[PDB]
Amino acid sequence: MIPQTLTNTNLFIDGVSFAGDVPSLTLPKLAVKTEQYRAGGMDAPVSIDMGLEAMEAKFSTNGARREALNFFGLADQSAFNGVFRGSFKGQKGASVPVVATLRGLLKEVDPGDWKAGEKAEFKYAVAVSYYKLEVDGREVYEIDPVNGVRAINGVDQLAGMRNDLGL
Amino acid sequence: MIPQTLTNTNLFIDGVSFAGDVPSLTLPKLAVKTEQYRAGGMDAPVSIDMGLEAMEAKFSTNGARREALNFFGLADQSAFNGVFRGSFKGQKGASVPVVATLRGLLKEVDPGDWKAGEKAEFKYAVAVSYYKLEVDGREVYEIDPVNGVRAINGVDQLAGMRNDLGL
Amino acid sequence: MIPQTLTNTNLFIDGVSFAGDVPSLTLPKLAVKTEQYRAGGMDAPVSIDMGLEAMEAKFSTNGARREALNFFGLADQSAFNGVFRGSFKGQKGASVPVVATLRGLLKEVDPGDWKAGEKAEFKYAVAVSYYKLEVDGREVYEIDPVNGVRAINGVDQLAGMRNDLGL
Amino acid sequence: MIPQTLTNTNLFIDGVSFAGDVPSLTLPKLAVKTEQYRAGGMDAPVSIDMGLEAMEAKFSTNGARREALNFFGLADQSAFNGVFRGSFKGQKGASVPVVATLRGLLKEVDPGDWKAGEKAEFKYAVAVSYYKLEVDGREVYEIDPVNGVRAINGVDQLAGMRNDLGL
Amino acid sequence: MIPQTLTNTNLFIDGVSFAGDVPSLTLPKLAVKTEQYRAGGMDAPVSIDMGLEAMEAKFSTNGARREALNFFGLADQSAFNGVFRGSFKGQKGASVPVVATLRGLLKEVDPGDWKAGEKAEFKYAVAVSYYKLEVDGREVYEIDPVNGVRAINGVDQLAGMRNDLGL
Amino acid sequence: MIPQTLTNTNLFIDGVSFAGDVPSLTLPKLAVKTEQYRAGGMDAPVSIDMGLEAMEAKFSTNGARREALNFFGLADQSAFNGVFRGSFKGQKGASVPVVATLRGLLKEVDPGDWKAGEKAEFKYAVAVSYYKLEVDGREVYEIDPVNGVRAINGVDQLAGMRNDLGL
Amino acid sequence: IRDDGYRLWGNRTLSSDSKWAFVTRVRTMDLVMDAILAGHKWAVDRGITKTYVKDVTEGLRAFMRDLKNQGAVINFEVYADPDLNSASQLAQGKVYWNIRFTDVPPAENPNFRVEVTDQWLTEVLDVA
Amino acid sequence: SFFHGVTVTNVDIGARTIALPASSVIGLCDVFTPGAQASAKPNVPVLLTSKKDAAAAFGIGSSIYLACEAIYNRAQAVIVAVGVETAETPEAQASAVIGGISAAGERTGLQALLDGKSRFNAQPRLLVAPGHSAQQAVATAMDGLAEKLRAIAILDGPNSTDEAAVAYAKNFGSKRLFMVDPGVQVWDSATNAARNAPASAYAAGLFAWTDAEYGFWSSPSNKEIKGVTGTSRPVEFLDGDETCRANLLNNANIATIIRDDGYRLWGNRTLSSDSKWAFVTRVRTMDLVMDAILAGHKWAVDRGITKTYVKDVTEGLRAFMRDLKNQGAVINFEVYADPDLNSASQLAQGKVYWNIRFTDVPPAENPNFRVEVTDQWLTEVLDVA
Repeated sequence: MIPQTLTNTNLFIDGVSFAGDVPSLTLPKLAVKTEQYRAGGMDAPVSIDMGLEAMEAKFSTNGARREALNFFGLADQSAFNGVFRGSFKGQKGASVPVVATLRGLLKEVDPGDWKAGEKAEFKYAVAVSYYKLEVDGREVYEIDPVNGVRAINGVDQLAGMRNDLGL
Repeated sequence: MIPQTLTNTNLFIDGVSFAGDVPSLTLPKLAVKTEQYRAGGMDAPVSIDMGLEAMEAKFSTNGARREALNFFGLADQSAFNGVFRGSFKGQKGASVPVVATLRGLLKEVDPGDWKAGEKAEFKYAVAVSYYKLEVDGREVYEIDPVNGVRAINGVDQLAGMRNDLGL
Repeated sequence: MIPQTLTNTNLFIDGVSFAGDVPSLTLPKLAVKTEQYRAGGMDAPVSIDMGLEAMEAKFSTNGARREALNFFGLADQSAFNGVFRGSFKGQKGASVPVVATLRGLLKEVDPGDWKAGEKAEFKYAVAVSYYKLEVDGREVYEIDPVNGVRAINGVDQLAGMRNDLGL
Repeated sequence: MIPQTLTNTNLFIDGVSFAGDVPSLTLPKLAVKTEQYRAGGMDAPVSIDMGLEAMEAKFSTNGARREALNFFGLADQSAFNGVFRGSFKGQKGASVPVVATLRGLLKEVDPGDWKAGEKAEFKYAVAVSYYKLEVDGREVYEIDPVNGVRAINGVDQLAGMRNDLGL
Repeated sequence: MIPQTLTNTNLFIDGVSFAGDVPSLTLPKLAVKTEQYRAGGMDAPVSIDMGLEAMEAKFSTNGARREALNFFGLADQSAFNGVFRGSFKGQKGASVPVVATLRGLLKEVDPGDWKAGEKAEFKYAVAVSYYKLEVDGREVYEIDPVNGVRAINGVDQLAGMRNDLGL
Repeated sequence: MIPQTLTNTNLFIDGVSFAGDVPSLTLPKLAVKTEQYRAGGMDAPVSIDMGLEAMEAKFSTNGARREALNFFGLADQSAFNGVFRGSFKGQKGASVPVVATLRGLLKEVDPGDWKAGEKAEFKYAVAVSYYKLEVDGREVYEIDPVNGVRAINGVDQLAGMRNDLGL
Repeated sequence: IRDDGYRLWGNRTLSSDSKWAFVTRVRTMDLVMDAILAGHKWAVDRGITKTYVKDVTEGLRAFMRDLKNQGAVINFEVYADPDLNSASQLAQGKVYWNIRFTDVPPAENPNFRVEVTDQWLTEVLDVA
Repeated sequence: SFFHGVTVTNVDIGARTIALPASSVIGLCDVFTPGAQASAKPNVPVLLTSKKDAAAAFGIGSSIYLACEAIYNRAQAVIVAVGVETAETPEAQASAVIGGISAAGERTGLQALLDGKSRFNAQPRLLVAPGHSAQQAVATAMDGLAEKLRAIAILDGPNSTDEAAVAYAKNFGSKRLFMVDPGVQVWDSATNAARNAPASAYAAGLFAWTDAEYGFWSSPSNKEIKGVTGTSRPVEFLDGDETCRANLLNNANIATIIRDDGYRLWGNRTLSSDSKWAFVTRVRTMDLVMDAILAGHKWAVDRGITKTYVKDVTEGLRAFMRDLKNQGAVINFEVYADPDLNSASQLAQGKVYWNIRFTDVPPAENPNFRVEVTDQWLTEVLDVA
């Protein structure tokens, strides 16, 4: 392979670009909910899946930025839309985009300490109700809890439970 | 956008200015009270809102400052009024004010360690019973728990529950 | 065998899907009515069967859900129909459906405590007048008290008493 | 469906609003009085209905609140009127009201333990003599024991027994 | 002695192995039916035996497992056969098998609560009509209520009552 | 002995080589599940074994690397195969390979903070369902929980419990 | 049809095309778009940036999975038209999208194939 | 036109025939008449999943459909069926069931079952020619095609005596052959009497049913043939070192049908002259351990040889072989790359070798009860004691 690393990030909240004031992004940690399964005739657990964990995407701005402050605590959950973008560089110069469109509830706004000479950072966190990760313009993840979809290469892994539940 | 950052803070307790002795401010962390909601026909939680969390604004002085010491522990809760102000600078020189009028109970006074050569810092914390955040002179937040109001762009998000409860 | 566990549930009341708001299901506990039988020439009881116990299936919703509230206390007992579905996962990925069509009287509606920030859960319970459990689309149980049928693999165990009673 | 959950409650006793001091409500548990019916030619009981159970609605205040203390133990039973209200939120922001007008006898006042630093909670309980549950402004339940009415969708289920008894 | 402890369990229902999905076993509690016997010339009871108590062996699976579901409630009582096996380890590494062949009526199937992310456990219970416990391949217990046999080291303790009753 | 130390690592996920972008590997921590055993006639516990703990192997990439992102959260658990390789150097120049083929469920994908100038590291973690460690091309460990195998020098330690359970 | 004039009965519209036979097909296609349009009124202003065409698709897919959720459609498909999004079209303000979906079919004709047998004439009505 | 509302229709349909859905595929070849409602060209294989799909492609009065009804009463199996047209003389009929490449370039008869995969993704693991495998020429074309297609051909003898079955079973010493001699006597609804049936299709429906519930390593040798009312000859399973008819035919490597109005297929020896390949358990397990190994390692024919190509196949082969030890197909396999024959001159040609030794589960062919009547417990009871 080629040594490849992120060099640049961007954020689109509602189509508006945050191309001056987002120092840090955080994509949601996709964790499956394992239960360590030890049963008869075996000495070690085996970790069956039980569904996904709850996803939170957090991000920080350090200006005022009403274009992200006005999405806190709306009555409409899953109305914060948002696109986390990253450019992964690579040694040969072939920049690969990593774009994570996501949707949910902006669940906490954390204006930190305001010291005078120190940079003040508004920390936000969203409660992700839809998540699609595209790498090099190709769908890697697509997670929609309601309308239960877990696509991993465009392949919906929950077609098994969908016919079982009659969904 | 323009790279924008806080450069200066100020504090008004009861109209009196603390323009010499407040090294740090902290606006209240607005967190919505999410419950991770996993139910039938879905593999991941979805985080319904359950109302806001409790708001605390904390701030520190490091002189004596009876004009903030005399508001601790009054019989009248929500009698500590207070205005947290910030000036966010911006690269082009357009300073944007961030002013957070708030009201509540000054709930702890924390005089720290008093070493001789070291700066001694009185840490305070208020229990916020009313909170309005204005950015560039425009109402972003307005949270009043009693008389249940949660305005996010001047738009009261709790008009739905207000007619349901007959408030 | 393969380590196999439920991952997802669903509920159909009258064909309507509860695919957003059923956090817990409970299939009816099939208990046979044993009497501990100690008699002549023996030191220990032996537990003859005396028929089945009464079956209750209970389930909870935590929204309003008139589509289940409107089946309480009808004059027509055994008019609550209902399908409890489950998807049992398995380690190799072969999801096995467990579907329990059942019919009876919705006998109690239990709206619990209504605290403000806390999730409110309507607990229901039905009095099961017909019960068929299919596992992997194959009939395991079929219990119909009136028209006395107790099928265990498609094999009606009560054909013995049916000819004795002239049913 | 949409994931829907209560977020807020309210209480009206005699038109007066308890919009500051009711931490918990409890609607009456509607249970039908089943008798497990096992008879000839059948192996399992079938649970015929025998009427409704006795309804109690309980609620707590934790201030003094003479506007609910003055309804205990009156000579006029069924003189405590009262409206339990709830706002069920929903993910898309469509708040659905659940309003339960009820009438009966305030049958116990339970001032709990009074410790100094601990919140003191007056627990009340009413003996419900009339109960109407409206969900989204639509009549779900209407139970009036005297003048025997059990309406489940506006449909009086006791019209059968009413003509039989000549009521 | 050597510190010795169970490390592993297994279950055979009808020769089929449950070597993936039995998290818990329970051998039947062998209790003798004592009556506290206080009589003339004595200050304390003395607990004469009156025979054995009723034996129940219970076990749980947490997959679907029709190979144990299809033995509930058959017309043939004492047709559930079953072998509970355990491996007791020991500090020096000498694993001692504890194998309990048993026979009876599978008297209750208890599918518990079905929450989505939570492991769902089918709890079963059998009504033991024959029980033989072998430890290190040597008969410890052998209890057959009909054909009254209570062997404790291969020694039938009920040879006394067998000749008295003419069995 | 000779002073010997790792100098280089490699990773094969599904035969594809990650020879440019895996900065850190972590083999699963093999811990036996001890219970501290204190009993009669002894002053100190003695720690009997109760089987192995649950194994997790974690590893990080810091490019995009769909060839590891596409194995998260599949329906097929134990479908992530993977080979962790290490080269332990030694002072005299005799490089000893340490190769750990393993198999399981890729249970969490943790894209960390995305700051602009900072290297962004995708942290992964697998839930190990099979583990074989070869050192100098010789089998040290072989752990397969289902089909209970714990080989320590090619010697299966669980042959004792295998005959006891009839596996 | 019944019971002192009780129930409206047909569901075919007056169309000469079997693709548009049911009013379910005509009403769903008509009111999938009226929910799509009233909900994307921001796409007639908001001058074309780079991610204009991407923010409409993810907006169109989001207001279309709300329709698959409540049962209006079954497994939609929304994508920007790759062959007709020129830059000569984009200077005129035109930009195209493709919003394929499948409508739910009405249960127009349930068919009962009923038979009277003498199969269970021995299984009961006998000494057995 | 159409209809709106609910129709009711009085229509006779005959008493549904629920069976476990099986994954095994069956190659079938028998006679039918190409007519109007029979929507099948003669020497063209068609994939079948239903009795309706068998009676829509072939006639309901055909001999294909009677063979397909014989399978669908026991398993809901996939059947690649080739409807060979009828002919006058049995020399020309056996020549048409065998078939060949005698077309322009097409494959006819049994040879069209080699086209079962790549036409339908169903490579037939069971080969049956009901009523035609009694001829020695067809049963050799069954043999050589079961060797190619890696299947078990299910033969049948004639309607005649036991000695005509034994002398016909001495014509074959082949591993892939499984003779079931006594025909099935099945009750015909039309004539209201018991029609004969050649019993090869009833074996193949049970052979594929055993793969569903019990797995392919289990023997079909005591399972229940459904939809049958008796055999053509009464077959006699008795004991005592006797000339039992069930024991005479098993020692000629023929399976029979033994009890209860023709209830259970009985033998489990194949027609092999080698005691290493005596049981069909041995032949079917080795055949379908590899079909799970191959279909599952299709990535090893592309994927040009890197350094860890040979290591990633072994750990892939061991992983798809501990899944077989888990469910009980084998017991303690052994997979390793062949150290003596993996040259680099072989590797330039793309050849690379592996060794996949395993042990099959033995069938409980002969349980032996050594029963004795004693007077030992004549004093322990029946006494004052």
